Amino acid sequence: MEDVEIKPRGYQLRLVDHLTKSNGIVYLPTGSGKTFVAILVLKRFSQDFDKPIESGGKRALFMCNTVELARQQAMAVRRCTNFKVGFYVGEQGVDDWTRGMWSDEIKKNQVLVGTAQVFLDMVTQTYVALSSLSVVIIDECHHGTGHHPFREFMRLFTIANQTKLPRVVGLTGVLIKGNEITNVATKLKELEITYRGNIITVSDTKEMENVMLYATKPTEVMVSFPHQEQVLTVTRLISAEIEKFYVSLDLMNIGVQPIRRSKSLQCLRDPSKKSFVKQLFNDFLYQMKEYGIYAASIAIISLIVEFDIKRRQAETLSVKLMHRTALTLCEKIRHLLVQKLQDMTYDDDDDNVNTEEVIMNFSTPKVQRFLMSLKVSFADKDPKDICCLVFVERRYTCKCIYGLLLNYIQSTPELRNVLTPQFMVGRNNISPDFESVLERKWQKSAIQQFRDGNANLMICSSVLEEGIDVQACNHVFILDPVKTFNMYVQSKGRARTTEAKFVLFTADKEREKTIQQIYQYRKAHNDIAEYLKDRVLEKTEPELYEIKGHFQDDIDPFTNENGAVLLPNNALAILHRYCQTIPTDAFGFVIPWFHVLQEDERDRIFGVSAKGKHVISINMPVNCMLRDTIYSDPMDNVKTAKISAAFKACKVLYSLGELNERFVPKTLKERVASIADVHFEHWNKYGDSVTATVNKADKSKDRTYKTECPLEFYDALPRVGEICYAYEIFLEPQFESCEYTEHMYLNLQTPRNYAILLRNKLPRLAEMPLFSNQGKLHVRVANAPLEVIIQNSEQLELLHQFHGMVFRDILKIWHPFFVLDRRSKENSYLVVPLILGAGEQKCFDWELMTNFRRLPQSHGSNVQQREQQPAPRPEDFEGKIVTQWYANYDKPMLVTKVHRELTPLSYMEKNQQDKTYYEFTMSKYGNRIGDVVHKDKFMIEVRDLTEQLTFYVHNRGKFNAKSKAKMKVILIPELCFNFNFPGDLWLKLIFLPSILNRMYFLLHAEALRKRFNTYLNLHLLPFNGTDYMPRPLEIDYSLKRNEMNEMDFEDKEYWAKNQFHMPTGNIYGNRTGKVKPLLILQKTVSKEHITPAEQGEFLAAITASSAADVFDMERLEILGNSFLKLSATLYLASKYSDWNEGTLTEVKSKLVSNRNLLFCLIDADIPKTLNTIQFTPRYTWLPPGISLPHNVLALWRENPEFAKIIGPHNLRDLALGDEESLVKGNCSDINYNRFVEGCRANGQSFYAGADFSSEVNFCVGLVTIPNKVIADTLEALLGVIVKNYGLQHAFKMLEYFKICRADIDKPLTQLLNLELGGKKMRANVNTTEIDGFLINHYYLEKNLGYTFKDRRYLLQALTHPSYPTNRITGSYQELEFIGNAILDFLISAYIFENNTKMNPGALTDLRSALVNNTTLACICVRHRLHFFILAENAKLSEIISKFVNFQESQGHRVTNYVRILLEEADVTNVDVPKALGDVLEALIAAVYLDCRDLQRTWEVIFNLFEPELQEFTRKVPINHIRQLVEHKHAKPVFSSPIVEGETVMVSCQFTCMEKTIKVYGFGSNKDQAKLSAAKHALQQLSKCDA
Amino acid sequence: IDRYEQVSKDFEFIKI
Repeated sequence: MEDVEIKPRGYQLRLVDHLTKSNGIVYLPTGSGKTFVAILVLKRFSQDFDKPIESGGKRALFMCNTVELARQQAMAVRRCTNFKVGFYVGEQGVDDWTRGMWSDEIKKNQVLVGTAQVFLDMVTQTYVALSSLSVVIIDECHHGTGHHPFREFMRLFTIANQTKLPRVVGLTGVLIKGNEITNVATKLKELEITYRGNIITVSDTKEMENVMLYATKPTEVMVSFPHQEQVLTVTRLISAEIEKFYVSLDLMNIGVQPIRRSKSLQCLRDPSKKSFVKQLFNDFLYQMKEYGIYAASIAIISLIVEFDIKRRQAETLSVKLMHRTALTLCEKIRHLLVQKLQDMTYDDDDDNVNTEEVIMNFSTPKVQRFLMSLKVSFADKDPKDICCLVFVERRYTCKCIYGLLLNYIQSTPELRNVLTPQFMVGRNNISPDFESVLERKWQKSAIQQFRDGNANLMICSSVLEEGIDVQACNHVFILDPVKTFNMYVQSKGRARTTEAKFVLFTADKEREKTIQQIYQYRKAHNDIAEYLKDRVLEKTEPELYEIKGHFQDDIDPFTNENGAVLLPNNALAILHRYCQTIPTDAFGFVIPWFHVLQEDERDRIFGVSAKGKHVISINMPVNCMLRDTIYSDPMDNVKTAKISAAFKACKVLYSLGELNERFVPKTLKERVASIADVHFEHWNKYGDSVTATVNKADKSKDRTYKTECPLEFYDALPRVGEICYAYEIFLEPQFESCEYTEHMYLNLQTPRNYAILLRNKLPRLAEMPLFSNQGKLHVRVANAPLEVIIQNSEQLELLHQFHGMVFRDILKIWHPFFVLDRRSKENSYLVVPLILGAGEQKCFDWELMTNFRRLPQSHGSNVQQREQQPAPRPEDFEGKIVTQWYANYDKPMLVTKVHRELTPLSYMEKNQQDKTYYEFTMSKYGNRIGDVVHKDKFMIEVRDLTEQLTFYVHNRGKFNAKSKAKMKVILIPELCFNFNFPGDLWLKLIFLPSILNRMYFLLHAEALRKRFNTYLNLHLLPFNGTDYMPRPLEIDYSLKRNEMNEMDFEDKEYWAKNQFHMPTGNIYGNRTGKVKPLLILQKTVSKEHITPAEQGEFLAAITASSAADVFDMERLEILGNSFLKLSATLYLASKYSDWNEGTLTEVKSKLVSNRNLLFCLIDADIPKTLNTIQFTPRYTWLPPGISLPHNVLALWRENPEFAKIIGPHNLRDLALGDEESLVKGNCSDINYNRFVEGCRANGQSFYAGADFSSEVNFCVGLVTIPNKVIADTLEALLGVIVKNYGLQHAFKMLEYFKICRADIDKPLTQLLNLELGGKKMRANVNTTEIDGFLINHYYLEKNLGYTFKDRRYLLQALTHPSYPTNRITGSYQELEFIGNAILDFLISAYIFENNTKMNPGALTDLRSALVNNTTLACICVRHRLHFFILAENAKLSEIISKFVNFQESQGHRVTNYVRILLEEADVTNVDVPKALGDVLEALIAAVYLDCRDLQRTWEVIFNLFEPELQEFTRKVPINHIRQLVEHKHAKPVFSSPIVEGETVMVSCQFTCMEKTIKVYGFGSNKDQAKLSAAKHALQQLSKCDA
Repeated sequence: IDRYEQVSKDFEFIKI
């Protein structure tokens, strides 16, 4: 229960906190971290930069001994801080200026960087007020002693006003210069006096090596190798050759050249082009005595290359000849060196031993002892626990020793099993290897491979002696002379391993002159240790009060009504645990500050009562709902003050409900338990709860609902003797009247039609788009109902029997169990043909329906019948339906023409003109028909009829060869049987099922539109109401099935423009003004643009994508989802503002969950009228007048345990005759029995336990709809209302869906669009300090393109939770929460309204790409808004800096590449921070809140997102199919998603190294595994790249 | 001379 928090606050933060308290000097041997502490100490004193000097403005000063140091400091300050920076070094035209422009530039620049001379010139004679300075930090302060200019600058502090002096701190990596150290105490006291502060140095025992630098020591010996003055006959020969070259190098007799003189004018000297060879020869002479001959050879090779470059630069022929002679001499020297190298090493026979012996002879005696000692050290030692490292002094010596050690290690195979060589260099880079030429990457691979344990030896020229954290070598190699204190001490620190060994490489002649040296070095090290031991370091600071001393006597615990005891000892632990509960960026938790109060402030706030006592204040981080500080009551000691402060803070936290009765911080599950009865109440009646104990597998994703017909269709059977309404149906052919479509085209325009007879009036319906085989059809229902009266019951019976006959015979939608639905129930409407009656008023066509109660059987005819039966008249066949009985009995065949001019004796029309009709018929037939009787009569041209019944497909299957093949259909009239049915009426009836199916849902859409408009109080509008003209349905064609000072000088002007200067030199359109307002936003404020709600939109919102309809419901789903998300976010932010971001986000996710939407739509009674099943009419459709037997349905509806075993085979077991199916209705008792005992046999058969419901649901009125479709339906309805009436009206409709609870006290669910951001009245403090925090906010607002009326919102949006100084505003997470929804909706509405050609479903991917956190970070960095984030966290600092460098390397391009693969590395270490992306959302929310103008907020957002909105719409990046199809170029191997149902949801398997290496990943979300696979593929590509 | 002086196992690592 006692979680440990072992002082996690960083030493850098502690040092900076100490520096702001008082003056001091900080000393850190570690090379890194001094820049960060300098940046923080600059930022702490950074306010009051904007104010002018005359009104009390202050500036900051940087001091560096060398100009390169100043340049690096300036670069770091630019990259890390949002302050204008100057750079004034040496004689850059600064001393020739005037006082007025000094003042002007002090106006221009805030922080000014320079060296000592410029600053002494500035202060002494062009005096700028030292009192007008904020902070003066200096670097390598140990340089300043005696007459050093740092001493003078510090002495000037004694003349000016000592009560207004600025703060001075001196950074240093070494306390002493390291040359020679005597009288350590005197020098350190002098350094203490020079800068008015103490030396502070961390003593952490965890990762800093400070304490181990003095608490440990290895054994100390020297090799004591003998050595004399170096002499070599080859060196003598080289000297003689150089002398021979020089005695002739005085007679070049070259042409006249300009005279070159030395800077000091001591004597005349040769020009550089002539003395370069002399300088290189002198360097090589120096090198041979120090390096050897292999390094001499490589150096002379470099000299040869430089000579070649210079000769290419040279032009004179005599100079070319002299240079060629010099090149010949250098080549001869190189040849001699390489000859010696290749000859001495193998001058014996026994290669295996001589290869090592020569190296023991090649090496100098020091290196000889080195090699033999290493040999005897690794004679048999295991390579598991051995590691050492070589220190040298020269960069080239690293490579030389590397070559020597390579030759040595390859010579001895025994050490190859234990020893591995490397070599490392810094400046003046030479080719080290075949990879990573750059020094930085070479050293990075160096450190990673060494720390990974792959290698155990390298050579560095004091490169790693700077204080690198490499593995502690058990032994240290120092070949070069060690006459320097600092590098000696750091080298000894490299030997921190306990009981380790260290050797010294000193000659015998050198020993007597270095033993005393090592003596003062060691005693000075000890003296420095004992001098720093008594300083007030971090450990001695009150930060080490975690020991919790026993002082419980004078402090009391707390108990509540629950009786739980709150022990004050556990206060720190429970506060830390609570700080763990609040959301964080995973960059470590935030620990409350414990700043100690000064005695003067203590008396100011308390007075005499606190005299002699200590009090502490806790700065609860802005993330927690506590924002004000807490002051501890006074008592004696600091530890008890901290305990009392923590106890009081815990009491306050409990008082406000962040802790339960058990005094433990609450969790999300505990918090949502307080919201279940307020928001998620409706879940109770369905057996579910918001607790969600189990998920995933236990969820059932299918449910069955009882479909219901529209109220117009219910009880719509016409009566007898009562008025009845007939709505004529018109079919408009939109295709051109081609000859191929002539029969289709002409027959659709005939006056004869059929009408839907209803007992209830029908509303106006939209125009119906249909697609026949020939082309598109337009269908509309007559607006005016043709009222009629039924005379007698027999007329009604004839109507109903004709209705049954049409379906049974013409359409053949029949099953053995169908019976006429005589009773008045759902879908009781009828279809009645219409004919032209008296006048222009059409009347019922009783003649046809009297003679066509049932189609006559397709009777054949023997040859006897024709010769005895009279031939039919030619006019009887015009526009009728015939049947070629002798070839296809059941095929109905349509007559389109009569040919009185053709006889059976006539020949073929085409392609077989040698054949006549008679002989053709008698050759392909003749059996079962005899011959033809009338060989002289007429003929018929007939055209086929399609068997399709679903006409919701745009695509066609017409073929040209088929087009000629079709019109050649010619038949003998007496050999075919005609029904005497009008062809036009038949061809119109063939479209009846699709029309009825679409109208069945058009009625539902109309009723739902009426209800929605009635609720929204817009029904009285002229657009709506009885005057509404529905627009024709729209086809969704989008659906698939339808030095370098020049650079710094040219950067100086940009420094005047600051880092904030957005380049804008080239538009992002080159990779290869006024903004248009949103229509929804436009109609949100003004009612002039309120478009009427079309019923076509609602019908589109009803029909799911499962059906094959021409329009889909998914497109509205995106807008509805985004609007619902925004509304939930704003509603929760307004209702609960004290909550932290985590619980708000969780509750928002819970409100928009699919389960919540489904449960809040089920009680809305909406899903029972959805179109979500493909319309196959021949198998899964119930015609209106057609139904199951009444007894069968009565038994069905009463025995569910029996209703779950009825099967389709048992349904065809029913044998219904015409009598049962027509008159009686109910099934016969015998058949009812046979069925009931036949169906029960399924249990005794293999059919037992099958899924009968999925095949017989249509017979009952049930349907299975997946859980996703219901939520999609609610979202689509939301989206269509938003699109039509705008946000201002669509906000209050969520009250209808009871998603958002209506507040009885105030109708605020309408005004929620203008709610504030939380606590604002308590922050009306003076704006001067707000401006102080917001340094250079003008440039931030300019880049963001919006000037803030109130700067408070900007400060809140820029406040990272790891920032203690801010105390008036909350963190940025609260604003980011709102900004997320604001941006999401403002981008979703834009893409939905503006992009229509884009495929629905791809819009979702586009929206995800736009809202992606990596994209947000890219936008934020591109506009350089990151400089203004107020944070104090190191690891976040370098991660942000690295991400900024990576972004700028690409020019802020958003063209795919690598960071989209690094998307996995969001919150292999992280490479993109969430705070950087989220600050943009916070800024967007601040922009909206300041102005309350959605249109202006859209202006800002569009101006931000214009380039990526252009690019992404052009080609949208995708994730899932992207990772599916990009790998298959050479890696088609994949795996199924393994669902886990735990903290991690999914796992995936894949292969690396193209195919031969199998690597698998895991994922806490669906795409997490794919992104992990993407990063593994990226790493493989890096291996391919490497 | 590139030969220097040959030394063998008769070596000492003497204390400072």
